Amino acid sequence: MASLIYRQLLTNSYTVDLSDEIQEIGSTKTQNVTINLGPFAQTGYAPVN
Amino acid sequence: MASLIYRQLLTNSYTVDLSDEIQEIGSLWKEMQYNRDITIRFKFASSIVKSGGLGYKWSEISFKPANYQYTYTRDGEEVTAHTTCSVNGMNDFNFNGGSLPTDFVISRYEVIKENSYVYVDYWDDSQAFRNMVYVRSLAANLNSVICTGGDYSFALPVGQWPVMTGGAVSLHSAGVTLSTQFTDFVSLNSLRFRFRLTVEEPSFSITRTRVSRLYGLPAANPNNGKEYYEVAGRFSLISLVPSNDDYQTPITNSVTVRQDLLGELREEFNALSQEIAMSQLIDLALLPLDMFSMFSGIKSTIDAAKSMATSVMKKFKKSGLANSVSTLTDSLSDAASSISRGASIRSVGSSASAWTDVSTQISSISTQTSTISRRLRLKEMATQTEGMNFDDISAAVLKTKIDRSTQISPNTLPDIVTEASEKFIPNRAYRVINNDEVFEAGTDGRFFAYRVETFDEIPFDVQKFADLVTDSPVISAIIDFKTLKNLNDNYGISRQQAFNLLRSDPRVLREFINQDNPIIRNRIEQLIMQCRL
Amino acid sequence: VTVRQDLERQLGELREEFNALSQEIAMSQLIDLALLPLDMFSMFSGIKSTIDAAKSMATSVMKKFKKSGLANSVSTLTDSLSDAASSISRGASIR
Amino acid sequence: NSVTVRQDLERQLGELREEFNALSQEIAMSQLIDLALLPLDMFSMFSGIKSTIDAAKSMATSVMKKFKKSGLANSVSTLTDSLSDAASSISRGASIR
Amino acid sequence: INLPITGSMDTAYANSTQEETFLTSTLCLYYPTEAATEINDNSWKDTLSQLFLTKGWPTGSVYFKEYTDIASFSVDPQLYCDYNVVLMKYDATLQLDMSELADLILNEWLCNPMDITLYYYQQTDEANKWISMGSSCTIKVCPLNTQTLGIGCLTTDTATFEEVATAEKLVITDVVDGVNHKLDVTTATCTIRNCKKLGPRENVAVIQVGGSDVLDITADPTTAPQTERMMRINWKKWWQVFYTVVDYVNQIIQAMSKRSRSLNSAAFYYRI
Amino acid sequence: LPITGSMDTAYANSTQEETFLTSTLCLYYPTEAATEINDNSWKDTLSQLFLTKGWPTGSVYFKEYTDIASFSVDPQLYCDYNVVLMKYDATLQLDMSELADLILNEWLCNPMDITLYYYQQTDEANKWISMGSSCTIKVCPLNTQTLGIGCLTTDTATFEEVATAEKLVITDVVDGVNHKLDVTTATCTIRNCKKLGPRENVAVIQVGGSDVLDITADPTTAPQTERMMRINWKKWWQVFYTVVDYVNQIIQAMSKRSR
Amino acid sequence: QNYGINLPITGSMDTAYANSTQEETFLTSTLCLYYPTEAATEINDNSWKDTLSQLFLTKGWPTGSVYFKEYTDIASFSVDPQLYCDYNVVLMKYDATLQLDMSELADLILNEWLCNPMDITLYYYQQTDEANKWISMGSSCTIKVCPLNTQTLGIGCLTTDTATFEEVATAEKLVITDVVDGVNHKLDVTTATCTIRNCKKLGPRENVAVIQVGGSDVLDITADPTTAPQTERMMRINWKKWWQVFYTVVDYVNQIIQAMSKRSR
Ligand SMILES: *[C@@H]1O[C@H](CO)[C@@H](O)[C@H](O)[C@H]1NC(C)=O
Ligand SMILES: *[C@@H]1O[C@H](CO)[C@@H](O)[C@H](O)[C@H]1NC(C)=O
Ligand SMILES: *[C@@H]1O[C@H](CO)[C@@H](O)[C@H](O)[C@H]1NC(C)=O
Ligand SMILES: *[C@@H]1O[C@H](CO)[C@@H](O)[C@H](O)[C@H]1NC(C)=O
Ligand SMILES: [Ca+2]
Ligand SMILES: [Ca+2]
Ligand SMILES: [Ca+2]
Ligand SMILES: [Ca+2]
Ligand SMILES: [Ca+2]
Ligand SMILES: [Ca+2]
Ligand SMILES: [Ca+2]
Ligand SMILES: [Ca+2]
Ligand SMILES: [Ca+2]
Repeated sequence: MASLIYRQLLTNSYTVDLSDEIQEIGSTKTQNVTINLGPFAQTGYAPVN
Repeated sequence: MASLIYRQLLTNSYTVDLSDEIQEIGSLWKEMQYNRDITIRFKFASSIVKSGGLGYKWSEISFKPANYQYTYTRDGEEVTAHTTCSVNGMNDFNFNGGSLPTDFVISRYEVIKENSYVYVDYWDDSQAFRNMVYVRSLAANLNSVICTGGDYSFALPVGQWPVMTGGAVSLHSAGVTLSTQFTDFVSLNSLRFRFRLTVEEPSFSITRTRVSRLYGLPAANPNNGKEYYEVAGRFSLISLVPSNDDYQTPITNSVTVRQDLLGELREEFNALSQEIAMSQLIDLALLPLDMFSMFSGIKSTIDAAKSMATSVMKKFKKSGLANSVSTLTDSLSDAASSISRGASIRSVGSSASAWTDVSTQISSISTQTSTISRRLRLKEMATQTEGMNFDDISAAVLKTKIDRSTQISPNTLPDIVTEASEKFIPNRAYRVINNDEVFEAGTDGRFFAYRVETFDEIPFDVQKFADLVTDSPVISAIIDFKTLKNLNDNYGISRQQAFNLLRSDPRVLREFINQDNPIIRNRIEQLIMQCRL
Repeated sequence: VTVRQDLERQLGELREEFNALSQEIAMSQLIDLALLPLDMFSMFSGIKSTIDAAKSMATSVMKKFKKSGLANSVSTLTDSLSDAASSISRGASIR
Repeated sequence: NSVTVRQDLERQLGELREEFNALSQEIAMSQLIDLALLPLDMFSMFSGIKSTIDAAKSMATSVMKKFKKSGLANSVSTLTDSLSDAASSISRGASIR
Repeated sequence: INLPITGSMDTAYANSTQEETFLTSTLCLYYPTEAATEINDNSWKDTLSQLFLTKGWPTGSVYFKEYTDIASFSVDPQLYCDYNVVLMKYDATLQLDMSELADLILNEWLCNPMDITLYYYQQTDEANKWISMGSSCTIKVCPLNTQTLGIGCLTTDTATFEEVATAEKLVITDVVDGVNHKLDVTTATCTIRNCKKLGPRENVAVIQVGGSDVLDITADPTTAPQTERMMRINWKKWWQVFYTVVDYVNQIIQAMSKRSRSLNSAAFYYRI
Repeated sequence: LPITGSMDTAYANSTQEETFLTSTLCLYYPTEAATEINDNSWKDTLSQLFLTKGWPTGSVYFKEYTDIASFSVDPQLYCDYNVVLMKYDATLQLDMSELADLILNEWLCNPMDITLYYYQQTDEANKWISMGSSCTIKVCPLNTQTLGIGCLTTDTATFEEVATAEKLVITDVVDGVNHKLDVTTATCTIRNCKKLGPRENVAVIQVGGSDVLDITADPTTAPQTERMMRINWKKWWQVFYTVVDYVNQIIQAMSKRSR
Repeated sequence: QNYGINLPITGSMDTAYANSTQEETFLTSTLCLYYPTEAATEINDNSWKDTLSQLFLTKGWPTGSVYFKEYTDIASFSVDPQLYCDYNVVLMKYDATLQLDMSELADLILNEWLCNPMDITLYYYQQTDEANKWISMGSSCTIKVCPLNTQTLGIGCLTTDTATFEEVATAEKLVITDVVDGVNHKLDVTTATCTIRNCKKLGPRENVAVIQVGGSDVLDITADPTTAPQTERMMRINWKKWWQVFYTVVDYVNQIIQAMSKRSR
């Protein structure tokens, strides 16, 4: 039991590979973040000559 | 234990679903010593797409893959190298001065931050980049670079110019994988690194606007006029060159493999079957050879080491074994629930029990016994047994063969593990003990009733053997009645030894096997030769 | 905007279905089934129709399982055992 | 948006060993023997520890990936390989008796 | 406390007080301006904090109190921390100054004010000295005789008084113990106090960054001791000195022990 | 292996007058001494003097060195008994202490590849020793995710300078953090070295000022060993006659190596 | 004489009450008064100190055991109060606009604070208990705080724009700040003209005695808004002159010193 935790770590060691696959694949298939603009509108000046 | 490994495969089947999800959303031997040095010179590209109107508005300032081809010196030879740099996972900002046609608008422009990742495929005409077809391990230690953005002016035909300036991020090397460059007639195997981005002090800004103190690197001028950015380090790589009798080390790796396609793997197994010993096999058939211990001694390839257990599981949950297990569980559930309209097919026993429901009969007692014994194989990997638990011996043979057999591969071990689990000891017998009266049974339609102390047969009491095998623990027939009686006759046997052989105890089993008892050696050799594939 | 409740009526209908199917259960076969090491596969393969190409059901059930009284009580018990094992100067203060 | 949120340094493993040596001996024995009869599975062992983290990114995997690099696991695999080899055909080494 | 304590030699007790405070320690370095001058960095304090974090000290526990010069630091040194380290540079023309600073901070003092004009003071034991602090302390002393006259000096002509301090900020004066002295001090710019030496201050640690051990903490010339919390280093840069201190702070902290008498901020107690 | 013994046995004869005949002695003196002496046969003289103490003529060697730093640059001490004479200079205190820390103690040294790898110190004895004609070292500690602390992993100007134009350097940094370095690899080679048990075969003799050597980087011990000796001088012939006459004490304070 | 340790004490209930240590504690102790400039101003006498000393001499306190130490104003007194005597008395005038400052003064002197330093440029600080406060001294302290969340970001404030911080003090000579215990705060302070120190309130100081001269009792020593206690050495008087006040103090100096008790630390 309290050594079954070590046995379980050993048994479930395979998930290290799945986690590495996550790390390598998600970073190739991540979607570009899009910002929610503020409630204002970033106006400024007009074209000055 | 050795059946616990099958139980664990079935249990951990739930990871196959997420593994397939990941794969979908994504989409004699020897050893050679890389840990060679490299220097990667690369650069970014940009893709600017302006809108019409008067010329004050842009609709995209985005990144783009960028190739590069150069030459450098290493160990005294000029090597020509080729890089390809791209990015993923960027923040798309936008500026908007108004809806009028004359107000500065950038509807979308990309910036790479700490949540982004850049990929730099690399290649050269050295020997490693043609030898890296079968890799065992890959990892690289490279220095970092600091890439900064330069001045960029927007060509407004009227008024003052907006000046994009600042911005910088630090690339440190974290992660190495394989990839391919696709040419017109052949393909090239390449090595793509992944750098993580760490933002730095210089804050990007857009002059003559309300944008300032904004960190990151945009796509406008990421190179700041620099012809390239240069990292330098070492890449460590191990190979699986299929060499031979210990000379003539290949170069270019000089091989093809079984991808051109089991017909010969079966012959390999049938050649390795009998060479296996018995005492050491029984010593190995008591070990809980969980996933790690079963898949450690395999000197896998870089992809098999990542997906071996899941690879065998995704086929192990497709087989007669798994389907029969699910069928049994569905039968038990529907029997516990359907009682009002109860399935009245048959019940050889006191009352209805899914373990005792004969069906698909395409002697009567022989048929009943075989049909009841075809579910004790499920009892074995349902933990209601007591003895050497034949699937355990099967798994021990499996683990003793797949560590020797040269022909083992990522596509290959899956459905070999399952063909083994399905075709190892097809015919196999079991027993149940009740008040010093043993009732045996076998899937070959044979039954034997007999007393423990004085082996002498008895009429086989069906409707009692079933009532006992349903609930009481079961035992395996490694020491089955025929050999047991031959032994009690010739090699005169004691009460405790006989009780332990009934219980199928490995201590007494291995003690006879070391006492050189041919009436047990022959039986164990029969079990081996049946574990043939 | 965001909702403040959901799924309650469906869960109620399933409550009714369960509290009406309960009585038709049999006892002999239930005792026969209660001695079965019904692992994840054994419990999630024999679903009525595997209705439509479902997600990983083990993960789906576990992400709700580890928020409930059972798991939190397990964690509380383990924490209490560790805290009682840690110190000797407290004097078995749980009475 | 900052320069970066650095991750502060953690410890010197010598000093962490000395923190253990400071918690050398004050464990209760009845309570320890009552604790050592429990299946303290991954959830139970990684839930209560320090009760504060946002990431939660599979620290059981993070400890397993360092667990399967050590003497214990290598010795287990060595033993299994030795058993399978010796069983199948393999010659016993002259030093092995 | 007067009551006794008991013990044993077989036990393995493990039973001891546990409580809380400010967060299990504090530490304060006292470094010269020259160090930050040579370094020329504005993030080195945070660098050293994150280094100490590896040795265990949390973020809000390490502090630095720059001091321009040994004399400036000697002028009212206000130490209020649970551990104090004092880096101190070697200068053969300042031996007495950086031994008086040591005799002041390493040892615990109990000081009473003094009124030079209205009274004539004296010392009782070999631990009752006179410490004077300020900006420029010029002290002069005339011993006296049984009949309240002078000895090689005159009660009226201050020039006849014997000089013991010239242009010093901190002075620790020991005179003959058992005779009445008459004093003349620059009371406008300096304050003098009749102090008594007590058990040592285990909360400070001096680190002579440079030359060999010179500090004679004990005014008597026969001992010339050297304590565990009296360290030496050889230096050519300051970054290496600080990295050394950080790599070996656990030994510094094993050599220092928290106070026993009470809490206080200065280098001496006031008891009127 | 284990070694037993007893207290009833008797003391054996004096290994002196045989260790002298079957061992070698090697003095390391500065050019200042040869200059002040201004003689060509002083070596023959001192060897003929040693010949009275018992050291034969082909056993004593004199290995001049122009300066303490030029000596500290790769000192190849290969003799069965080594004596070093070291002048005192406050401006050279740390250099003449590092020389002691290098020769008196025996170092297990591995090489170092800065440009490709980042290193850390494990224990209090795993230090970094750099030798060459002019070393200029700078160090940048890192965090768990390879980011700099008060420095930038690329910008060498932001690094922390610990040595400047030093021919020998012994660098101890915080033990447990990964550092990046910048060193004049052209002119200086740097090794990662663990300090083993002391070298009982060399004897430093400081010809001038007070005892300043602090071998122990930890500022708590400041130990003074048996073979770290001192002399006060106004000439060099007196120093050499003192060495000659009290060589037996020096060779009793030294003990032949075990490795 | 085991200092640095704390041992079980024991006694009995049959021992008799010993003699009166009064008329000896007065001789082997010292008494320091702290009056305001307004008192000597109203008085306009040069020998009032010798007068009060010759009066104390009747009560038992000898001539050179009494000390008077002036202070122009309550805030100038709050600026680094250095009370080093064996029995301190502090006569305090009432002003409804100065209530908070003359309560902070009380919470600072009546109690015994264990004070560690603070450096704002490097760290971000949090409180651990309800008695771990931040006391700021100086000539003009302008203190602003920005609490942070779990991920080191402000709450209604930005970690660059100091104007968005939350203000708790504005040009105060003494401040005592308590904030939410469990959250890290970023601080802005006038370090040049003010020192801030993170202090833990230990048990009280039984060596000082505050005497309010005017208005009703208002001093809330305990920062928590539940107790509002009135300690034993927290005295009140009603005044129209100062000679009457000094005569009252002198005539009832024994009750004062009975309410006080020589320190422990
Ligand atoms: C057949 O197997 C035996 C033992 O299993 C071995 O000794 C023999 O060499 C094998 N035959 C051949 C031709 O290799
Ligand atoms: C300390 O605790 C142990 C076990 O809790 C006990 O045996 C021992 O007597 C205690 N110490 C003392 C001094 O009582
Ligand atoms: C040791 O010395 C004594 C007296 O000098 C001498 O008699 C003896 O022979 C010596 N030992 C040996 C082994 O010669
Ligand atoms: C205690 O007080 C009584 C009554 O005043 C007095 O007689 C006695 O002498 C006092 N004790 C001492 C020791 O003086
Ligand atoms: Ca002085
Ligand atoms: Ca005179
Ligand atoms: Ca004296
Ligand atoms: Ca040097
Ligand atoms: Ca070190
Ligand atoms: Ca720097
Ligand atoms: Ca105030
Ligand atoms: Ca509070
Ligand atoms: Ca605000």
